[PDB]
Amino acid sequence: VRPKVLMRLSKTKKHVSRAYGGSMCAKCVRDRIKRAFLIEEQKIVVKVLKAQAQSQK
Amino acid sequence: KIRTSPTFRRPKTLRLRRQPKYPRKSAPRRNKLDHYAIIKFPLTTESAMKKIEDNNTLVFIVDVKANKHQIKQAVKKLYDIDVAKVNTLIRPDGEKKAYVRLAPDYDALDVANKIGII
Amino acid sequence: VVNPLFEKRPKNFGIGQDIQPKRDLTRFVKWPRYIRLQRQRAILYKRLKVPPAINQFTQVLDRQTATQLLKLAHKYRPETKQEKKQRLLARAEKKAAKRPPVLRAGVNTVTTLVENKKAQLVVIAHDVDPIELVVFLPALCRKMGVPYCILKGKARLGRLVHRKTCTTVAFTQVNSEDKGALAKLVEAIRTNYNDRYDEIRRHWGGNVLGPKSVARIAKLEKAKAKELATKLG
Amino acid sequence: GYKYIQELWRKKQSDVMRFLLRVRCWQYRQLSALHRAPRPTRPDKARRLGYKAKQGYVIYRIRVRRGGRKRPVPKGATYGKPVHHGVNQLKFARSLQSVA
Amino acid sequence: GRVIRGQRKGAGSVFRAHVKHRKGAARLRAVDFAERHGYIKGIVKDIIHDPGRGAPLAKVVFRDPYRFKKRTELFIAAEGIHTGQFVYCGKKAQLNIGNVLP
RNA sequence: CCCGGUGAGGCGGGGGGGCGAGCCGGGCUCUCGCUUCUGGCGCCAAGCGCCCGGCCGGCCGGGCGCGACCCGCUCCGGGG
RNA sequence: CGCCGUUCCGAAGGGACGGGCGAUGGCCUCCGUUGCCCUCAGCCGAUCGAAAGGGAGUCGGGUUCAGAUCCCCGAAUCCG
Ligand SMILES: [Mg+2]
Ligand SMILES: [Mg+2]
Ligand SMILES: [Mg+2]
Ligand SMILES: [Mg+2]
Repeated sequence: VRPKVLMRLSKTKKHVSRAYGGSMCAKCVRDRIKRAFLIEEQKIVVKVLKAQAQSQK
Repeated sequence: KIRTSPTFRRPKTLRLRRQPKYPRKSAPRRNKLDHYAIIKFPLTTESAMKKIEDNNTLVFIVDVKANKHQIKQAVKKLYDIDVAKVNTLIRPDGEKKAYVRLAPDYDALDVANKIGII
Repeated sequence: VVNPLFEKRPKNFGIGQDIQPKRDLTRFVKWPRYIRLQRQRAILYKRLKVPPAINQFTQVLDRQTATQLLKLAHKYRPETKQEKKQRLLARAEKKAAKRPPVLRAGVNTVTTLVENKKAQLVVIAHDVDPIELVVFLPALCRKMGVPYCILKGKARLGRLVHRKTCTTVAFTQVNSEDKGALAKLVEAIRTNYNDRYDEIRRHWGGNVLGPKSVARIAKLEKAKAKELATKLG
Repeated sequence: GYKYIQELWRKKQSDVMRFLLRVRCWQYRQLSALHRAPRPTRPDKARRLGYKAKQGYVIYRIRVRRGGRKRPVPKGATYGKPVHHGVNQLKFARSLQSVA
Repeated sequence: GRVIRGQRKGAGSVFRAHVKHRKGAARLRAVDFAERHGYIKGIVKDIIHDPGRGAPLAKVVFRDPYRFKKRTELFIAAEGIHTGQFVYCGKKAQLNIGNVLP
C-alpha cells in the first residue's frame, strides 16, 4: 500500500512473525545467523591459539 | 564536570515573564464582531425560498469575516434554534451568503414565519 | 557466598575494537571567541618580549606580607554610607549640646600627594586594565623616595574602600600604635622594590615559546649533546 | 595624573607604547567591526573630548578599512572626458574618523 | 565591443555546473585517531555511476569509533573494487587495492 | 598573517606494559600497546573499592574513584 | 540608500524521558499542571518556492431558469 496507508493496517498485516520480520529476507537472515556464529567461533579459536602460543613462548 | 563533547553549546539561562507596571492600552477593545453584526439580513429570493420550503434551511447574508462556528453559535443566540449544518459562499457582489440547515425537528419555514421572512 | 551469575564483562578500548568511552575533552573543545581570545592573549603575554616597565608588575607582593598588609589597611578604611549619616547626626547633637587618619584612594589623588610627599606608603594594583594608568607610578615613587609595593588583585584592593574596584591606595599617616607595624613593613618593602629599582627597570619579561615547541628544540639539542657525549668514546 | 597618561600617549614610537598599541591592535583585529566597549580605552583623551564618567555615556569601538575610494563604476569605462578617467588614486573628502 | 564568450563565463548563471542528479562530493574519509595510529575497516555497500563524470563512485561504510552509528562515505572506486569488499584505512592498513594509507 | 580539516575527539612531553641488540636480578637503543578468511552484532557499563540514605548483620535506594595512566600555553596539521 | 553572502570569522537547541526538590486543583486517592536543579539531545541552517511534481480520506441516484463528487436522499471513508 502507499506509505501513509500504513497507519491504518494492523501490525500483523505489515510484518511476518520472524526475527528481522518484514525488514529482511529469510535467506539473508539465515545467512547472517550463520556468519555471526561462525565469525565468533573463529574468534574463539584464535583466542585459544593466542594463549596456546603464550604458554610455550 | 568534564567536557564530554567538543561542542560548547550556549547554556540555558532563566527567562522571566512580563510583569508590566502599567497596561499599554487602558481598556480591552470591545468585540466589534457582535452576534448582531455577524448577521445582516436574510434573502427573499425564490432560490432561497425553495431551500426554506424543501431543504428546511435559511439563507442569511452574514459578515464576510464570520466562521461557520460563529454563525452557528450566533443563530443559536439571536434565534435560539439548533443547527444542522452551515454552508457559506462569497457572492460576486462581495457579501457572504450562508445556507444554514436546521435540526430535523426544527422547521425553517416555521422559524422564517416567526422572524418575518415568509 | 558469591553468586555465579554476576559475570565480569571487561571492554576492550583498542583501535576499532569497541566504542571509546565518554572521555574528557576540555583540551580539544572549540571555545567561544572571547574565551579563546583571552586565553591566547595570556599566551601573547608569554611570547612577546615585554618591556621591563610592564614586566615590573609580575614581581608582586608575596602571600605572607599581603595578609599583614591588609591587616594594617583594615584599621584605616574610609567610612561607609551609613557611617556618614551617623556622623552627621553625632555632629548635629554635638552642635546642639579632628579627622582620624584613614586610607586614600584613587590615582589622581595618590599621584598628586606623592608629588607633595604626603604619602608614607603606596600600594598599587598589579592588574590595571589599561596599564598606562600605573605605568608611571613605579618610577615616580622610586624617584620621590616613597615606599611602593605592587599587590595582586584590584578586586581585593577594591574591598578596602567600599567600591567595586580600586587602582591604588596610600597610607599618608597612621596612629601611634600602628606606626610600628608600618615601620616593620616599609623596611621589607623598600628592600624589595626601591632598593632593586636598577634591576627592575632592566628586567624584560615574556619571550618564552610554548612547551610544545620548546620540547621540539630541547629534543634536538639533546640529540646533539649526546652526539658529542657518545662519539668521543 | 591625567597629564602623565597624556605625555605618555605622545611617545608612540617608544617601546612600551609600541607594545601596548600592538597588543591592543591585535585584540581589536579579532573582534567584530562595530562593538560596544565596556569603558573608555583612553580615559584622559575621553575627558578631553567630553566624556564624564556617568550614566548615559557609551563608548563604541569601530574599525574601518584604510585606503582611498576606488570609483564605483563598471570594469573601467567611466564615460567622460579624459579629465575624469581617474578611478584608482582618488581620495575621499571625509576622514576615516568621520566615517567611523 | 561585446563582452566575449570567454568573459561571459566568470559570472555564471548559464555556465554553472549541472549538479542536480549528482550524489555528492567524492572525498576521502577525514583523519581521526584511528586513521592516525591504526586502521579502520569498512565495507563497500555499492558502486554507483555519478553523472557528468567518467569514474564510478563507491559508498564505503564504516562505523563511528565514538558514537553508535554507521558512517557513509563517497570514494572514487579503484579498479577491482567489488561490493561487500572490505576496505581498510589508516597508518597500519595493509597494502592492496582500494586500501588508503599514508 | 594565510591555507585545509573536523560535531575543533585522544596533540606534546612523562610515566606505566610487552619484543629484540647488549652488560651481569638492575639501568639504557628500539619499537609497539591489543581490530585483515567471511556483505553479522558492537552506545546508553560489567566488575572491584569506598561512603552515605530509609523499613527489619537482613530487604530497599543513592553518590564518588578506578575501570578509561599523570602533567601541560596555543583544536589539530601545513605554510610564515 | 544598501550590497555581498546561505554553513560561511557564530555562546546558533528554549526541547524530551526519568529522578530529586516546590507549588497547585480537584473521589486532594491518584493522575494532570507549572516553578528549580540532575540526566540526555547532533546536525545543517530563519523563511519562501508547484491550483500539471510529492501529498491520508466520497461514490450512486435525484434535483435548478443558472450550482452540484459541493444541495436532498442513500451508502461509505480519513485524521484528531
Ligand atoms: Mg518588558
Ligand atoms: Mg543578499
Ligand atoms: Mg511553503
Ligand atoms: Mg502538489
